[PDB]
Amino acid sequence: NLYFQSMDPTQFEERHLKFLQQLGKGNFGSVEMCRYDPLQDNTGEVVAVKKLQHSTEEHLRDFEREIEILKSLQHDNIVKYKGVCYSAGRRNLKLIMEYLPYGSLRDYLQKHKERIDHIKLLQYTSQICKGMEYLGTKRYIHRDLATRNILVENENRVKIGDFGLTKVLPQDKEYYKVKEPGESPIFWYAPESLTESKFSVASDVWSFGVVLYELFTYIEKSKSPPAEFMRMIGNDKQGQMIVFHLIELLKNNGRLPRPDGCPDEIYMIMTECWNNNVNQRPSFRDLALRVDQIRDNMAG
Ligand SMILES: N#CCNC(=O)c1ccc(-c2ccnc(Nc3ccc(N4CCOCC4)cc3)n2)cc1
Repeated sequence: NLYFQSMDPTQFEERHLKFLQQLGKGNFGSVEMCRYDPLQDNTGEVVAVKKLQHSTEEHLRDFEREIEILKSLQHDNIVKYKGVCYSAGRRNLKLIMEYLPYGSLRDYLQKHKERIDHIKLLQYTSQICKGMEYLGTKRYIHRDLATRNILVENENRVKIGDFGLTKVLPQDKEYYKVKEPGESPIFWYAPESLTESKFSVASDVWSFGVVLYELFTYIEKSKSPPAEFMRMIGNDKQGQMIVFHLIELLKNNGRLPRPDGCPDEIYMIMTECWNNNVNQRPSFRDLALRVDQIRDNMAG
């Protein structure tokens, strides 16, 4: 009460934050490209600015937690927090982060295949694993690892780029039970997340396996996880029947197929991540080392 939490409301003043482009909309948020030009001279750093789509009270509280999460992270493969803009005369909140020019990895794989080969995919795989190792040191569970939430700085660097579903483990538990679910990315979820709403480092590893699948399908039309699972389940299914069949399929070892051209050894990594036995999934440290050894064992 007496003294409010430290914040720097003059770091990004709304009057100097200049719109450049709309970048995308999520479930609860919208992201713009802006230029922060305090010397009103048409210069300044380019930044990404996350805002809410629907500014209810509950969403604002969750957004504050997301901001605190991102601010606490400093790693080469995590999008860089810059600050907050308290716009509308300090009656609204916007999150300021660095701007990464090539957008989501999902889009980059579809739009920039000319500059992607397996070496690059393994580099991105490694970088994602290292960012996730770092999250684990903070006891953060991402809960939405997917190529749409990874951002591309350049052909040699990707970063985990969004944290809107991230949760902090309780002190005395190795899982977080989500007890207010909203929209769920079911085709990336581990079975125990689907059946018990339990999220953990190990369920992030499961989702990472799906990310690795996404990378090697090159975001090919008809090969995405939703399209492939729907083909396996039955394309005509609708509503909860989809979830029922997805759960039953996963529990009895149904899995996404090996992408065309994917090496057996990379598919093996995927299938080890997709273990119904939570404790048998590899760690992100195991995965980064294995991927970097594969890369390093190539000639050159
Ligand atoms: N709400 C919600 C879920 N999160 C986002 O939508 C989200 C989060 C972060 C960023 C972000 C952060 C830093 N840099 C960038 N760069 C970026 C560059 C290009 C594009 N696209 C280029 C192609 O057309 C569509 C936008 C998208 C983001 N994005 C974008 C969207």
